[PDB]
Amino acid sequence: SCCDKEIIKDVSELTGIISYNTEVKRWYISVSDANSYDNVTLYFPCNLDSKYMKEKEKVIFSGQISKSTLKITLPAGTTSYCINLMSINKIN
Amino acid sequence: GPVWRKHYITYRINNYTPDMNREDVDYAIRKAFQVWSNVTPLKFSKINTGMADILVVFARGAHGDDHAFDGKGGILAHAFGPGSGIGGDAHFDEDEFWTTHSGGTNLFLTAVHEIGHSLGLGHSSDPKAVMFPTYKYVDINTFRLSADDIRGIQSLYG
Ligand SMILES: [Ca+2]
Ligand SMILES: [Ca+2]
Ligand SMILES: [Ca+2]
Ligand SMILES: [Zn+2]
Ligand SMILES: [Zn+2]
Repeated sequence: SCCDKEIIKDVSELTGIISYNTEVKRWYISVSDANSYDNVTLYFPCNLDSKYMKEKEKVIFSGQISKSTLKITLPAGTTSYCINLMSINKIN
Repeated sequence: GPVWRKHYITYRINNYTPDMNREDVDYAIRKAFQVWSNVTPLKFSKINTGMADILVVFARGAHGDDHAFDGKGGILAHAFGPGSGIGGDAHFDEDEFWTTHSGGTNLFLTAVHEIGHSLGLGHSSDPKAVMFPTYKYVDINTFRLSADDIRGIQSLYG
């Protein structure tokens, strides 16, 4: 895995929205928890192909997640992980 | 986790949602801060000029803080824990339809939840708690902080 920290688990076929964090200058995939006020998981891929580096791009993805190492300002309810993408495809 | 080191906390409403009358937004926000001030030694004052401790913003999509809203659906708001600058600020997704009661997202209940985060609370594992992650509508007259919410906020502020 491209992630520094040990693999926690594998995530399979999650649906998220791609965006860029200007603070750490890194792309991430955002997955919100339906029906919650503010539960969001950010997945920071260390192997994202430039083809998917587009704002608000919707993807279906799978990969190995690890604890994030990034010094990032997160709102409450938002957690972040590092991800080694195994599959990623544009949707709609 | 960080807490406000002072008990006199100011908030400012940066802008208003067009979904609700300005007085209804004011009321919901004032009553949401009142929920928390009733069980802690914290005092909240609304200011209209200068830098407030807690800035209340209504915005859609990307709005300058690296945590873009997601349009209609998904999450409803987000807030930052105590600290300077963005710390304490509560942002509400303008792509949501904010309401005084139900038939949309209830601003009062969402503000109670977000202000709990502004004050340093995380989520609760008690389904009755306002800090429980799931959006649950209850009428403002019936609404009460759960014992878990009270224990959580008093653990931080007394
Ligand atoms: Ca602030
Ligand atoms: Ca939304
Ligand atoms: Ca709206
Ligand atoms: Zn929350
Ligand atoms: Zn925001």
